[PDB]
Amino acid sequence: QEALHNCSNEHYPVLLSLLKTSCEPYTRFIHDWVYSGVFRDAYGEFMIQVKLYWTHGYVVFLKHIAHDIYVCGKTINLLKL
Amino acid sequence: EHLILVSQLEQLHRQGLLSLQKLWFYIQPAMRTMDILASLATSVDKGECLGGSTLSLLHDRSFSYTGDSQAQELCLYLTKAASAPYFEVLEKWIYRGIIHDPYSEFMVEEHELRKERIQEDYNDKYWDQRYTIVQQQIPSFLQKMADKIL
Repeated sequence: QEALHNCSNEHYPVLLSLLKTSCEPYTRFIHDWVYSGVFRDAYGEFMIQVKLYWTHGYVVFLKHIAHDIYVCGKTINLLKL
Repeated sequence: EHLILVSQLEQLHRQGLLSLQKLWFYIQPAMRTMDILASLATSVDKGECLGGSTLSLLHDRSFSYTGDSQAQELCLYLTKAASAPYFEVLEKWIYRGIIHDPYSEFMVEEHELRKERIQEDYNDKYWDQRYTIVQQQIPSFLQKMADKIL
């Protein structure tokens, strides 16, 4: 949110460089469970986690795709069987 | 191989260039390996697992880690290395009615039912308690062929 708050100043590149490296582990997380069906997280600080196979738990960012990833990983974990 | 890696770090510390941060960076891929093998060793230690009971566990452990594949080669080869005498004993039972079963960790166990029903197969004793199964000595992926093997 502090990104969109300030973009028209000289403090634009400092915040951009900080957010660009602060968002790398999250982008690393989403790059695994979609393509390999294995999730990763640090301390359980990201909420999203994971017969009939849909008896699995689940507990800004672009929330249009966040819930979509949650099913898009479980189907890979099913096709790995 | 772990001794090989720390011999490299012996050279690099001798050369006046090793720092604590550099070695902390270096030892993490080995840290993953030793963590995997310590967890596996603890798990097989506590349950007194041997035979097919420690062959189901490596079937599951070969399944479990598949997201980096740094450890998948490890458990797949360790699965083959532990399954090597068991496949020979199986292949022996498959091609040839003789078995020699050197230590009792095989799925099929042979106890004589010839001493009860002598010089007759008028009991169908082979299909009875002569050549029987052990339940927990199947490695849990030959379970679906289990009747046909016997």
